[PDB]
Amino acid sequence: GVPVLNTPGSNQFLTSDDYQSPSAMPQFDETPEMHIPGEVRNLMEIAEVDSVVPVNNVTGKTKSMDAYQIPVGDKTKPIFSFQMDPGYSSVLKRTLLGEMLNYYAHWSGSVKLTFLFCGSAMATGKLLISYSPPGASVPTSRKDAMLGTHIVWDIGLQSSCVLCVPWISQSSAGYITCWYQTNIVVPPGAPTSCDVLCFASACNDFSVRLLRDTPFMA
Amino acid sequence: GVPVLNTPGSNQFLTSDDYQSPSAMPQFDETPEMHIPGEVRNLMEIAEVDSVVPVNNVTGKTKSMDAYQIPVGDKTKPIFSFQMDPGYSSVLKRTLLGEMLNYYAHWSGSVKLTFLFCGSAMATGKLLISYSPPGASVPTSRKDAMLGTHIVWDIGLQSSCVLCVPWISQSSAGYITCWYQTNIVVPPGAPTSCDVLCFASACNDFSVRLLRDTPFMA
Amino acid sequence: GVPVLNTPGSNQFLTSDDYQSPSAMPQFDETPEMHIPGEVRNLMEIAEVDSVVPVNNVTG
Amino acid sequence: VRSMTLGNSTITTQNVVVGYGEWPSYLSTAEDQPTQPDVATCRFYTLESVQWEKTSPGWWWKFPEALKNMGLFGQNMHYHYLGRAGYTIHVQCNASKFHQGCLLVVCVPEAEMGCADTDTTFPATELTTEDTPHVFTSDSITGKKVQAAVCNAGMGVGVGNLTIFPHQWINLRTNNSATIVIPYINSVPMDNMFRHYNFTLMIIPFAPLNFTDGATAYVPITVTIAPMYAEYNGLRLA
Amino acid sequence: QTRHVVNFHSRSESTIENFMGRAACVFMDQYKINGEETSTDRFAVWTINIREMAQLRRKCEMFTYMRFDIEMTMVITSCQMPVLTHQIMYVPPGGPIPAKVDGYEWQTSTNPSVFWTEGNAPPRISIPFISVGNAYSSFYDGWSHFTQDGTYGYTTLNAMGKLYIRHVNRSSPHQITSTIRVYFKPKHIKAWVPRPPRLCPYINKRDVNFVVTEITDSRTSITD
Amino acid sequence: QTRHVVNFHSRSESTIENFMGRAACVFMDQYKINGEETSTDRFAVWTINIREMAQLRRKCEMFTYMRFDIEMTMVITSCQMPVLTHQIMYVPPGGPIPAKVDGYEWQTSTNPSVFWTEGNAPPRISIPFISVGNAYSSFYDGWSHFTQDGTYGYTTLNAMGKLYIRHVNRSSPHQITSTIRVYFKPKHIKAWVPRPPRLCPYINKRDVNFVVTEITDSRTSITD
Repeated sequence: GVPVLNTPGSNQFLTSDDYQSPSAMPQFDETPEMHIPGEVRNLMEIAEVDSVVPVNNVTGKTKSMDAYQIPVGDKTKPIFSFQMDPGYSSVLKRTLLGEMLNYYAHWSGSVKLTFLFCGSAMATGKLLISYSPPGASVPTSRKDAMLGTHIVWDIGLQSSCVLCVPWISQSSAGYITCWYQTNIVVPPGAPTSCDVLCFASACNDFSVRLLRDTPFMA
Repeated sequence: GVPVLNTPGSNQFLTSDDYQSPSAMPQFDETPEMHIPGEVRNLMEIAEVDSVVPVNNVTGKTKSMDAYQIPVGDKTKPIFSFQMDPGYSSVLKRTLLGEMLNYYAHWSGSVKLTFLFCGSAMATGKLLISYSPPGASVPTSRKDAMLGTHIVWDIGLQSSCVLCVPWISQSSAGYITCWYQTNIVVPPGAPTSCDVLCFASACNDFSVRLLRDTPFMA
Repeated sequence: GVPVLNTPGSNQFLTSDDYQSPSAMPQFDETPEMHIPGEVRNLMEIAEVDSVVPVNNVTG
Repeated sequence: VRSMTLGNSTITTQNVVVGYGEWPSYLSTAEDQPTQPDVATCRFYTLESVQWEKTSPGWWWKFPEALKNMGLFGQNMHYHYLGRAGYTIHVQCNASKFHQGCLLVVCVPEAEMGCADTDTTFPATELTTEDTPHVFTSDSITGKKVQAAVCNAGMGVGVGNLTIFPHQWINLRTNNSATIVIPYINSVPMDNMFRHYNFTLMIIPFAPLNFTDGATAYVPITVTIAPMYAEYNGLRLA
Repeated sequence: QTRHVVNFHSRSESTIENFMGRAACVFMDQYKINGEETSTDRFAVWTINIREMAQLRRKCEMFTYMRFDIEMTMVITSCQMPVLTHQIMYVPPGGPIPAKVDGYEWQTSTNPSVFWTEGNAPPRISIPFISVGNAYSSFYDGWSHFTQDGTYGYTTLNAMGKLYIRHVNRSSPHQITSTIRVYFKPKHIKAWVPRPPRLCPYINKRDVNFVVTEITDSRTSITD
Repeated sequence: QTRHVVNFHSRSESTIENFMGRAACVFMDQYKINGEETSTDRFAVWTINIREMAQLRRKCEMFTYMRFDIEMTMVITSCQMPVLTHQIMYVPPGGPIPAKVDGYEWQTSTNPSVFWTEGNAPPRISIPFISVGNAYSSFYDGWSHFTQDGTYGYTTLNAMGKLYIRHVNRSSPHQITSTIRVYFKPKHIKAWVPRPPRLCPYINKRDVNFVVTEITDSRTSITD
C-alpha cells in the first residue's frame, strides 16, 4: 500500500501530546450540556476579583481574623508597609491574585489596591499612602514619603481609595507604606480606634506564561 | 515515503472499536436481502408493546397463571399495590418494559398502565385507582387515596382504564394502589368473583442510555 | 484502515533529517520577537567585512 | 427609600449583587413536568434578627432547607421531592451613626464543611438548625461538629479570599443593606431540598463592631429571603 | 445512591447495532506445540455459533431472524525459545476439516487463514453473511430430516463455519502451551421478528430445553 | 536571578484547558502473574476519582462544577519467559467487578478493555463524560441518603468508573511482578463556579476535613 517510514519519536509516550485518543465507549452518547451559571473560561478571571489582604500578619495574629485589620488610632513610624509583589511576599502570596500567580513562573502586569476604611461615620482624618518604585529605598519619614509618589487620602470625604501599581513581574519590588498625615478626629460619642481593610486584584489586564507546580502543597 | 509516527494506542486491541476489518472472503458475494416481515430497528420498539403484569405474585402463585389475575370480589384494605419502577420491583421487572430496561443503567421516561376488567358483562362496580408521587407515602385509607390523584373507574361503562405514570427513572418511587369504591353488583345469573388484568408499556417515548449486562442470567 | 508498508529506513535515526519534532510544551506560547539591531541572515556577510591581516607574523 | 412588597409581606429597603450575572429563571417535556407555584412562596421570609456584639465571629445559614419551617415554601418541601428557587436575600443592619464595623455577606454555593476532629463525621444536626444560625468560633474547637473557626470558615480556605463568590460588603460607615440574587447553581436541573444544601449564606465580620459606653451593646442583623421562580415536580398523571 | 433528575432524550444506544455489536470473548482453549504426533490437543476447533455463552445467547434470542457480518479478533498467549507464529484457519460451512495438526486440510486454498507471529497486534479476520437463506434463524421449529426424523430444532441455514487454530512451528525444545481467546462481534446487523426474553436458565448449548421457572420473585401479599 | 523586563501580553496558558489538561501519574500498583489462585494481589483496582493526589486535587477544587472527557495512557513494566500481554478493563459506574483474577466479569462484553502486549506503544483508552448530571461536582454539600443519614459529601453523580488490570497469561515458570502507572488527563474540559484555593493540608481522600492552619507566614511587625 502506501509506503510510510517511521520517524524518530514513533511508539513513544510524550506526556504532553494532543493526539486523538480512541474512545472506549463509542456507542455511548453523553448527557446534554445545560446552562450552569458562572462559567470560567480563563484563570485570570479569578485574579481580577478583589479579596482581603492580611497586612497585619504579625507573629501571633495569623490564625485569627486580626490579620486582615490594620489598626488606625505616634506619627513618626508608618502604619503599615509591605513588598509589592504577589509572589515571595508574606502579605500578598495567599491572595486570590497571589495564589493564581504561584501556578506560573513568568507573569507580568499591574495590581490595584483598595483601602476600605472601616471606622465610624463620624471619624475624620488623613492618611498618606506612598509608593516607592522597585529600585528606590523606603521613606524613613513622612516628609520623604510626601516628596515621592503619594495620595493624601481624606477619610472624612471618601472611605475607599484605589491605587494601581505597575511594573509588577518576576521570572527588589515596590512598597506601599502608609502614614499619619493627621490623627483620627472623633466626636465624644464615636470610638477612637478604627480599622482599615485592604484589597488586591489585577488592575486592567495581567500577563502570565509558564505553568508550574505550586510550592504550598507538600 | 510518507513520514508517519505511531501514537500511544498503536498495536493495541481495544474491545470497543469500529475499524475496517479485512474481509476473509473477498471474492464471496453474500445472499441478496429479501423483505422479511417485522423488522426491529430500535430496542424501544419492544418496550412499547403491552404485556401482562403479574401483580398477584404472592408466595405460592408464581409458577401458575394465577400471578396475572387480580381477584376482585372488605373495603378497608386495598385490592393491590406495588412500586412503580420497572427495575428492582418484583411486579414490573420481568415485563417486556421491565426486561429491556435491565440491559441499561440510565433510563428515564413514562409508563402507561391498562387495567382490563375480565369479569362478566353484567357485573357492575367502581374501583378507585390512586397514584402516589415518588416522595409521598401510600394512602392508608380510601378517603386519603381520594384526596390525592385518582380515577374512579366505573366498570359497568368502560372495561379498560389507561394511566400514564410520569417521572420514572433510575441511575423511592410511585405507587398504583386500587380501592373498592363500590362492591361488584351482579345479577342472580352471573358469578360473583371477577378478575382484573394489568398491562404496562412505554407511554409516549422512553429514554435509555448506558448498556450493561443483565442480572438475571447467571 | 489505510494499508501502509514500511520502507527500508523506518525506525532509524538519521542524524541529518528535517522531520516534525513533537513539541514537548504545546500549551506554551513563546516570547514575541522584538527587533534587535544587526541581524545575520548568511555567513558570507561576515567574510565581506575587512579585517587586519598579520603579514609580519615572523617567529617572535 | 423603596417599600418593596411581595404577596402579603412588605419590607422597607434603602444596589443588587446579581449572583454570577444571571437572574433566576424557570427551567424552560411530558415525561417529567414541573409545577410552578408562583402563589405565595415568593413572599418575604424574615428570619430572626441576630445580635452582633464586639466578640461575634460570624454566622452561617444553609439553604434551601433553612426555610424548611417557613410557611408554604417550607410545606412544599415535604410534598414535592424535587425543586429549585432563586432566593433574593436582603441583609439590613440598622446600626446607629456612632457604631463602626464591616461585614462580608457571601453566599458560597456548595459549602462542604469539615469536621472539627478529623477521622470522623458530624451528626448532621451540626450543619443546620433550620431558622437559627450556627455561629463561627474565634479559635479551633474539638468534638463531633463543624470546624467553625474563622480564617478557615468551613471549607479549609482562607476567609479573606472568600470574596470570589456573590458577595456584598456592609460598611456601617457608608451603607447598611445588602441584597444578593442567587440563580440556583446546581449540576442537575432539579434536586431534593432536604439532602442537598444549594448554598450557605455566611455573614462574617471582618472589622469588629466598636462603640463607646453609651450606645447599645449590639447591632441586630436582619435577614430576609424571597424564594423566586420556585418550581417543583408534577404530582398529576399524564 | 439517590434518585436524580435523569433528564435527557436519546435512543441511539437502543438501536440493534448499538445493542448486539459488542465484542465478547466466546472461546478459550489450550493447544500444545510438540509431542503426541497423533493427538487432538495440538489444535483448537470452536464451531462458530451464537449459542456459545448464555449472556450473548440471550441477546440473540430477542429476535427470531437476524443477519450480520462477524469480525472476530483472536488474543493469543503462550507459556512454557524462538519467536512463535500461529495459524487461525477459518473453514466455511462447506469445507474440509483437519484430523491432526499435520493434516493436508491446513494447506487448502479455499480455507482462508491468518499467520500471526507473536508480538504484533492481534489478528483480525472478518467473515461475511455466509448463510444460504436470507437470515440466520435463532429458533427453528422444524426437523432437519424430512418426515419428522431426529435432530429437532437444528437447521443447516444458520451454519457459520469453524475456526481451526494451530502453531505453524513444527517442533520446540521444550513444551509451549498457547491460549487463544476468540472475540466474536456482530457487524452490520439487522434483526427481524422480536421475541420475548428468556425466563428460564439454559440447560444445553444445542437445544431450548428448560426447567419450569417461576415468573417473578415472590412477595408476601398482593398489597405490601 | 535578577528582575528583568518581562514584556509580553498573553493569557493562552491561563485558560482552563491549558491549566487542567495535563497528564499526571495518579496510580502506581503491583500485580503478580502466578501463585495464590484466590488472591487480591494479582490485579489492580483504582476507582477513578479526581481526589487521588493532592497536587491535581487542588486544581480541581478551584472550580465547583466541571465536565471533561478523560484520556488515560498506562505505562506498564515488568520484573522477575514469553512475551507478556496485559488487560486493562474499564468498568463503567454500572458494572460488575471481578473478585479474583479468574472471575467471569473479565469476559463481560459491556466492560471495554484493551489487550496490550509488551514492547509496543503504551495503551491509550479514552472515556467520555459518564456522569448522570450535567457536570462533575468537586464539592457536594449534601447527604447521599435522604433524611440526613450517613455518608456526608459523597454524591453518586461524580462517579467515573473503575480500572481493573491483569495479565492475560494464565501462568509462568517463574514470578513476574508488573508495575502499572496510570496517566490521567482531563480533556475538552469546561468549568463553572470558581472557588477560593485550598489553604490547609489534606487529611483524607474522601472528605474535606482539615486542621486549622494559619492564613499566611508570619512576619515580625506590621511595618517591616
